[PDB]
Amino acid sequence: LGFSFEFTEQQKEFQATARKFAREEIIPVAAEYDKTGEYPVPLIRRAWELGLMNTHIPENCGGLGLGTFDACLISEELAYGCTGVQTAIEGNSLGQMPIIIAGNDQQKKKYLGRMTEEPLMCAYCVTEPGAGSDVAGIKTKAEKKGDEYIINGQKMWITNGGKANWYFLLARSDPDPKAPANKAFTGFIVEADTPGIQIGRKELNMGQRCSDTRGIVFEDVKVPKENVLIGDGAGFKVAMGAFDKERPVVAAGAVGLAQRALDEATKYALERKTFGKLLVEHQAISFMLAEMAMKVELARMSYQRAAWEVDSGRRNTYYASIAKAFAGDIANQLATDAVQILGGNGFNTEYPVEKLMRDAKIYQIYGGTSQIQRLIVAREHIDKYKN
Amino acid sequence: LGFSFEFTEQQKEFQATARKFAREEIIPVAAEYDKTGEYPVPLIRRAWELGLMNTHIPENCGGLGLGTFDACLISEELAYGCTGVQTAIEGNSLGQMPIIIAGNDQQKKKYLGRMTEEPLMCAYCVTEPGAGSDVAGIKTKAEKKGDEYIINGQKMWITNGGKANWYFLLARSDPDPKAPANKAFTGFIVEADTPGIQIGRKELNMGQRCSDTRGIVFEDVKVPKENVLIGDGAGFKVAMGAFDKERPVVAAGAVGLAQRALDEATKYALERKTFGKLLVEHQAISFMLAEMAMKVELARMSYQRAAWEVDSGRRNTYYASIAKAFAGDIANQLATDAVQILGGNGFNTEYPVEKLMRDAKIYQIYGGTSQIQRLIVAREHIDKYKN
Amino acid sequence: LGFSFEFTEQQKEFQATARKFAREEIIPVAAEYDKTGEYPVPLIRRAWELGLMNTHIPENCGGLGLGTFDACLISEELAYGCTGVQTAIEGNSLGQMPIIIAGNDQQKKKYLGRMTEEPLMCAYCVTEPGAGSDVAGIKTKAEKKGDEYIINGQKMWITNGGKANWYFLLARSDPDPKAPANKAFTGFIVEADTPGIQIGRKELNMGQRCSDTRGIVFEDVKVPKENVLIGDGAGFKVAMGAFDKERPVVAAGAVGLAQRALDEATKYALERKTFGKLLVEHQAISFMLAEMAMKVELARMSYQRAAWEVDSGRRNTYYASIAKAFAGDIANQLATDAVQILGGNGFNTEYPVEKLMRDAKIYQIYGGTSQIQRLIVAREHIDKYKN
Amino acid sequence: LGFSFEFTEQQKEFQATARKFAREEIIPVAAEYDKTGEYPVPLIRRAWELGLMNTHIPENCGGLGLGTFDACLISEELAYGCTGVQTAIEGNSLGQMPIIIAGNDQQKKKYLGRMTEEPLMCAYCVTEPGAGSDVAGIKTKAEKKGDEYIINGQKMWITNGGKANWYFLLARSDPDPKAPANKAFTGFIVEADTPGIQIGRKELNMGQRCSDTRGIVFEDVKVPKENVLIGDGAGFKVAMGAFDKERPVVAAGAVGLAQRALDEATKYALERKTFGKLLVEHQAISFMLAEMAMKVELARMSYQRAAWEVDSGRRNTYYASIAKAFAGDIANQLATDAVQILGGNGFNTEYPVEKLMRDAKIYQIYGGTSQIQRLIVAREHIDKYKN
Ligand SMILES: CCCCCCCC(=O)SCCNC(=O)CCNC(=O)[C@H](O)C(C)(C)COP(=O)(O)OP(=O)(O)OC[C@H]1O[C@@H](n2cnc3c(N)ncnc32)[C@H](O)[C@@H]1OP(=O)(O)O
Ligand SMILES: CCCCCCCC(=O)SCCNC(=O)CCNC(=O)[C@H](O)C(C)(C)COP(=O)(O)OP(=O)(O)OC[C@H]1O[C@@H](n2cnc3c(N)ncnc32)[C@H](O)[C@@H]1OP(=O)(O)O
Ligand SMILES: CCCCCCCC(=O)SCCNC(=O)CCNC(=O)[C@H](O)C(C)(C)COP(=O)(O)OP(=O)(O)OC[C@H]1O[C@@H](n2cnc3c(N)ncnc32)[C@H](O)[C@@H]1OP(=O)(O)O
Ligand SMILES: CCCCCCCC(=O)SCCNC(=O)CCNC(=O)[C@H](O)C(C)(C)COP(=O)(O)OP(=O)(O)OC[C@H]1O[C@@H](n2cnc3c(N)ncnc32)[C@H](O)[C@@H]1OP(=O)(O)O
Ligand SMILES: Cc1cc2nc3c(=O)[nH]c(=O)nc-3n(C[C@H](O)[C@H](O)[C@H](O)COP(=O)(O)OP(=O)(O)OC[C@H]3O[C@@H](n4cnc5c(N)ncnc54)[C@H](O)[C@@H]3O)c2cc1C
Ligand SMILES: Cc1cc2nc3c(=O)[nH]c(=O)nc-3n(C[C@H](O)[C@H](O)[C@H](O)COP(=O)(O)OP(=O)(O)OC[C@H]3O[C@@H](n4cnc5c(N)ncnc54)[C@H](O)[C@@H]3O)c2cc1C
Ligand SMILES: Cc1cc2nc3c(=O)[nH]c(=O)nc-3n(C[C@H](O)[C@H](O)[C@H](O)COP(=O)(O)OP(=O)(O)OC[C@H]3O[C@@H](n4cnc5c(N)ncnc54)[C@H](O)[C@@H]3O)c2cc1C
Ligand SMILES: Cc1cc2nc3c(=O)[nH]c(=O)nc-3n(C[C@H](O)[C@H](O)[C@H](O)COP(=O)(O)OP(=O)(O)OC[C@H]3O[C@@H](n4cnc5c(N)ncnc54)[C@H](O)[C@@H]3O)c2cc1C
Repeated sequence: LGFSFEFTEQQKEFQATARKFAREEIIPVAAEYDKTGEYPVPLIRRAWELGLMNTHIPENCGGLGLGTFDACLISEELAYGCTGVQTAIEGNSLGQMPIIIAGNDQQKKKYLGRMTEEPLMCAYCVTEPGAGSDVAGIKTKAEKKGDEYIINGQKMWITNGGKANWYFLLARSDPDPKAPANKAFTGFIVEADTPGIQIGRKELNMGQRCSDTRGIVFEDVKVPKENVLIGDGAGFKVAMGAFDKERPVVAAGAVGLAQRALDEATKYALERKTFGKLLVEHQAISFMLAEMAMKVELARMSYQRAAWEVDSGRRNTYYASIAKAFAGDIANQLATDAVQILGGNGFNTEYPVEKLMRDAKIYQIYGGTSQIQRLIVAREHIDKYKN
Repeated sequence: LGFSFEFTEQQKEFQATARKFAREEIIPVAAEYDKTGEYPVPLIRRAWELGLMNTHIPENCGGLGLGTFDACLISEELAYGCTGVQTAIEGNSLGQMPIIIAGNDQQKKKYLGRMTEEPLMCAYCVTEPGAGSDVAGIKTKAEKKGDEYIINGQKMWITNGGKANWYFLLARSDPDPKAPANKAFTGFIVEADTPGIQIGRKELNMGQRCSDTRGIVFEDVKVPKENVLIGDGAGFKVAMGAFDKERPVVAAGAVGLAQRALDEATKYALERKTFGKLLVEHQAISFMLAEMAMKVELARMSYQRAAWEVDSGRRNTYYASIAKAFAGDIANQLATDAVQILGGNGFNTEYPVEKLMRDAKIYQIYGGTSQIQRLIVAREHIDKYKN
Repeated sequence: LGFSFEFTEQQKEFQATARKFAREEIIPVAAEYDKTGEYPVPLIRRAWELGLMNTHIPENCGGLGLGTFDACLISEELAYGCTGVQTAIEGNSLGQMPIIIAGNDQQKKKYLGRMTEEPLMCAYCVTEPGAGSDVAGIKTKAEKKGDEYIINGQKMWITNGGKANWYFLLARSDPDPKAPANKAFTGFIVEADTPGIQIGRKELNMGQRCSDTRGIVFEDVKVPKENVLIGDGAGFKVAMGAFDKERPVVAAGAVGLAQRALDEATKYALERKTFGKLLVEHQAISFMLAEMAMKVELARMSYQRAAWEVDSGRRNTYYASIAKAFAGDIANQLATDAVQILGGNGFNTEYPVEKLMRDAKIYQIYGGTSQIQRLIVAREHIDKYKN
Repeated sequence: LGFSFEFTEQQKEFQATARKFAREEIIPVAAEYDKTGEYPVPLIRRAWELGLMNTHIPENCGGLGLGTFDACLISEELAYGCTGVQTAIEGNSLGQMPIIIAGNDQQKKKYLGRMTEEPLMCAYCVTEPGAGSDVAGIKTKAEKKGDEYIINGQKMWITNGGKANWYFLLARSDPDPKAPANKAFTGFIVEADTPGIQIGRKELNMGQRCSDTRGIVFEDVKVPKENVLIGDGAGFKVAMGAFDKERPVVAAGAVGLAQRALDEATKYALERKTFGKLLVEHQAISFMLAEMAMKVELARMSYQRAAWEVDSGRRNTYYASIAKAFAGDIANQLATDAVQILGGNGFNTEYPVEKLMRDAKIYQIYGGTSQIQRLIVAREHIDKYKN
């Protein structure tokens, strides 16, 4: 009772670990990995050791059993170093989410347990080239055959896609088009090393070059019915819950990038003199940093509220979509203003800012696009007044 | 311990009392009071007996001894009903702030305890015809003369100016112009019943038309030495403090005016159907309302932080400024969007929304413009990076 | 044959005329008319003799035969003085347009001509209680008694509809709701004197109070057969044609208000001083003015474009709505920005700005709200790629 | 004359040619040049022979002798295909603009003519490591050696510094710090290979990758007094005049990128289906497209006017800075939204929109950043007031 914006000593220490790891271990090689686009294997092994990686995996699976407010708290620190790296680590949590909320005891121990005693990666396969935002459209067929299922399809833009040990899979189990979204799909947990899973090439994208984003083909994949999460048909709902829980940490990724641009821009404004006055002395510039500070702040508090809402055990769809919407948006506003203050240098590859601009954009695309976030928020807002 | 976004039981009770009051007692009559420009004496008196008024006066002074966080939540409600009345009531606490934060026990029993016994009002006198944002530019002087300070000068735009029992007055006490702000000004406690004071006529502003705004000339007003707050020079430092601890409460009322606009708009949106579809079914409007909720949802969190901060004995300046800047601005975007989705009806005096737009305006002018707020945030921010 | 951003010697003349009247005879009284709300009859009587008022009526019908471009530059200057009066004098051109563009020679001389004889008013009756934007949602009836129509209905937000000799009416003729817009509506030139025409009371609005606005219940108003403009059920286009034709003027009307806002605020900026600096010194303010300039410039060039399109015979719809949208939008931004720069004064009635803020609000709703503008621009734009 | 937006047959001609060349030779390779960064010699040469490259060289000297308008008309076309190409093709005009204004006929014959007979290039050197926007801040020392001038210092970000036949240069001739900008600098022409010029490495930037951007060093270069443009003292005013004529052209190209982003997103919105309907059916995607068209049509007019003003003999400064600022601004807004409509796809390199976003950022930095562009508008604006 009574509002409180105070972290608990443990949370404070996690923050200390992540922050140091980002500043002294990530930022130097962030640009190296940006250019080469090479997978951050060294970094993820470290992140794993420092215990900043499968932070949700329950304690009884050898995990830290940390909450969501904690994940966001960390992700914002890792993001300040490099979103391309943070996304990679975050992939595991997004993929582990379905098994964490909805898996049974035997499933939790078999798949979350491995991730704890071995730095393995996993991916969350839902998006199809045919449709990403409208989840209820996916065509990946899952034909029930005996005591197993035959998956059939193709996925697109999957994080850690070609580096996962196993995947979360959402497929259409009910062959009837008329079937309602709430009982038409099924969520499975399919091991990567399965005959029939053709993994596609790495896509070259504009902003998180070191992440493993790939398309993936499932032609006649067999999946044991034991590897069916809740039941046949409760896939959609399981997927929904996963997003609801994970969107705050994604917002936290935005504020991370936002912070970095706020820091970069300021340090420079404080060093560069232009019409004899320092850059920071020109009201225009000072006002920019003011608003850049105003935005990153509000974004910090939005994800916090969202995570706290979930951990308090309240459906957070409303506050999560608000958080993602705003943070991903402003993360893109701050990034550009940074390269703007840095002038001609900001457009150049040697300065950090340019990369921050390229990275920013996906925060308005993956994890639900900004338009979908609005759509959800209006869906939640009106339902309060409706009747 | 950790983060919390939960009000206490006492806060919930207060919030309720406040809400039911604005909802049922203010909202109705506010329409008439706005048109007649008549002071809302009745609504004020009921507020005073309900205890929604001098919620800062110390418990050992007949007061409640509530914090800035408490005043805030109450104010968002009163405002929701009507900002003209809220501002009329909030002015009281602003005037009493310098005494609360810097008056000795005797000045407190006297001027504070007095407001416990009868629904008296008071005002904060600082702004002048040619000096508002630039505090250290006031010219109203107060030269010592034995055991009195004889004060000459006029003040402008003083809220509750013509309906107050006593005043907080900030005047220059150092002749030498070069004398620094942190020792040149002195805050005196003037009784309205004092001879020398010339009270101007009620100014007609477009906004919170039932609130009492007017100018006050001070010809040869003597002030018994004992009414100085800390002493000569303490003025700037004491006014500055009040401003800080009090800004979050005004931003509260901006979010209040915002929440109202949002409500009215969503209710009307679920009413008017245009191309066979209700307004809530047209995506332009849908995204509009979602965005609308967002700006409110965030502004509320900004003042809450600013309030929590100061209550915890922390320097709130930075946040008090961020809150006020963001709250005031968004209220203006929500006012006009509310008028916008009510279309033609919104422009008509029979509909509440047009009033909301006229009112929202002062929120970027008084209590520190959006402009000076940007300046403060910038100053507060850059200092973090100066070495 | 090559671009030309220059007026004809002929046009420059009108500009200077309407400029004088606005900034000489209109401006001073506009202030009082707003506080009192009474119809600016004198000013209309003055504009009429001075020319500038029924500048569309064909030469052969008594009028100057001028055209929308001229109409724009003339009204832009007028609106500078008071949109209230502008909307009053424009109510005529709106009402005349459909009688012009689609009226048989007989009705042309019959109706438009008397306007040449005396300063008479006319209204444009489209909107009604349940619908405005949804034009095809008109429920106003009109039955044919062979050689005489019988109109039953009720219009609502009619400008100049309380001082009109006659009104253009658009009524649903085919009870069958499957009736395609293009064919389901008929346009009548009805006279106020006709029985059954029961005029509503004046509406109090937030802004152009000076202008007369009201509803009209058409009890059993019968209208002689020869009053149909084109032909029973071709009325839907005439209104749209009048629109397109006339939207540049309301835009220009907006631009006039935007200019008044910019003229007013800049003057203040070069007089007011805050930290021992004229307001203009502060880079934040100068950048603000530079943007208010940019907006007026583009809206000016945007309406000058639409006005030209239709004057070159080319259909303007696309460029017109682009203009109405943009101009309207920036009008408000400029009004609220001008207020801001005047500080307390801005929010005060002894000052011009406040009025301008309350006036600019209608420019986003009436004569095609900002939304439907974006709606038709997307329509026109898309079809250029559509097949 | 009289307002006209209709083209000349010849410009309609240039337009068609630039349209064919651009969309039929540039766009199908532009990407490959973005991946390799190879200076597009095949493109430059073909542009040289199509007669859409050194358009401003007068007839007598060999060139087409075209004005600023036709320049923009051709530049805005090429930009649609690729800004990187366009920029190199444009660097030439920038490098020779001063001479055209400012050069005695002897200089013209020898320096613009040497161009008109072979596909040669030329650079415009002004930006330095420590000065870019503050042009009066350049510290390169040009000393008067009795019969010639010696050059000492270094320039930076010189568009096409490694590929220029000759360079225009702006150096500080008056050592006396007190020396006002109006008489401090002088402009020279320098054959690329005068001894002492150490051209640096090609800079790697985020967006006009193929455009040959570098920094040069002028350790001890001899330059004959007959290569001085006007004469000792006149430099700043010459560099300015060049900028003033070129800025509309920089504005035009930004619009080109915008139109390329608009056409690209409009085509995908008409082929991507999401909730059982193509993106165009969603009001959010439809309204986005309208707002993108609006910024384009306007941005187009802003330069079309600014180019006219200058071609009409009257200073275009105020209009150039407006066109440039608004153009560079909306060019960036469209690029991003262009990405947004494509969703995940847009963020991938197999698509155009992504490269468009990387190219747009520079349009708010080179040729006069967005904020200095504002400064100028405010300068000229308040000027026509305070007199
Ligand atoms: C963190 C790691 C680093 C980052 C890794 C990369 C992350 C990624 O990109 S993954 C992103 C993948 N794709 C997306 O996120 C796109 C987002 N898509 C959506 O949000 C949905 O498609 C959305 C909201 C449009 C819904 O589709 P739609 O079919 O219209 O919804 P609806 O009919 O309401 O849903 C179906 C049923 O589930 C329920 N449901 C929907 N949303 C929710 C919710 N939030 N909570 C609970 N139940 C829900 C519905 O209420 C309904 O149940 P019923 O009607 O029986 O009560
Ligand atoms: C709706 C609620 C009911 C009431 C409705 C009506 C409310 C109102 O409208 S009354 C408000 C009228 N006026 C304002 O709000 C004033 C806005 N102006 C300001 O905040 C200030 O003038 C400001 C900070 C922007 C500019 O300060 P400036 O004039 O440069 O003085 P500055 O140089 O900061 O003075 C510095 C000194 O004061 C003190 N000081 C300065 N800022 C602060 C601060 N934020 N916190 C504490 N002390 C401070 C220190 O001693 C400091 O340093 P030093 O000792 O070195 O002098
Ligand atoms: C300052 C003082 C002066 C101002 C005073 C105030 C004056 C006003 O307020 S003016 C009235 C304001 N109201 C409006 O502007 C209402 C706007 N709404 C509309 O225009 C319509 O509802 C609209 C066009 C958006 C959508 O119309 P909808 O009902 O969907 O019909 P739509 O499909 O567009 O058109 C149907 C047919 O009519 C034709 N039509 C409609 N609009 C047009 C047009 N602009 N040009 C040509 N033909 C048109 C269509 O081509 C189609 O023709 P066909 O049948 O041959 O194919
Ligand atoms: C086309 C190919 C693609 C693009 C390739 C890349 C192109 C580039 O980036 S080139 C580099 C671009 N750099 C710029 O745009 C920066 C421009 N800004 C400036 O130079 C300054 O900041 C400026 C002019 C705005 C203001 O300050 P400052 O530098 O002190 O000069 P200022 O005081 O305004 O004026 C000095 C003198 O010049 C005169 N002057 C100013 N503007 C002009 C003008 N537009 N025309 C002529 N004379 C002028 C002034 O009147 C004054 O003269 P006087 O002796 O009568 O006082
Ligand atoms: C690098 C990268 C990594 C990703 N990683 C993952 C991952 O780990 N797992 C995963 O499952 N997915 C992942 N994705 C895919 C991502 O989830 C989708 O991009 C996103 O949900 C959008 O779907 P889409 O790409 O199909 O866009 P589209 O669905 O084509 O949408 C296109 C545009 O239309 C708008 N829009 C769509 N529907 C509507 C509507 N009805 N109303 C209004 N506007 C609408 C969208 O907002 C957008 O502006 C990733 C994508 C990228 C690029
Ligand atoms: C691809 C490319 C090509 C170029 N080609 C050329 C070329 O051919 N020739 C040439 O001469 N130059 C060229 N330049 C350089 C260009 O002119 C500069 O980078 C640009 O003017 C920004 O200058 P800067 O980097 O020195 O900005 P800085 O002066 O370092 O500081 C700039 C930042 O602070 C802002 N700022 C500065 N002063 C103020 C103020 N008083 N008020 C408000 N905001 C202010 C700027 O707007 C921006 O936000 C090019 C640059 C690039 C990247
Ligand atoms: C209805 C109402 C009620 C009020 N109630 C009270 C009350 O109870 N007590 C009291 O003492 N006062 C009160 N005031 C006055 C109010 O506090 C001031 O109006 C406010 O502080 C702004 O000051 P100003 O009007 O002098 O604007 P100015 O200081 O004149 O400034 C004018 C413009 O310049 C901008 N500006 C100034 N300096 C800068 C800069 N450095 N950079 C950028 N922009 C700048 C300002 O924001 C504004 O836009 C009230 C005013 C009103 C209208
Ligand atoms: C002073 C005044 C004078 C006027 N004079 C005239 C006159 O002479 N003649 C005349 O015919 N009318 C006149 N009007 C009315 C004016 O034309 C209407 O207000 C306008 O058409 C908007 O219609 P509405 O108010 O009925 O809004 P509605 O049709 O109720 O629309 C309400 C809200 O929803 C939005 N909306 C509606 N449909 C959609 C959609 N499909 N997609 C997205 N958003 C949508 C609208 O933008 C608005 O925000 C006047 C109004 C005023 C206040």
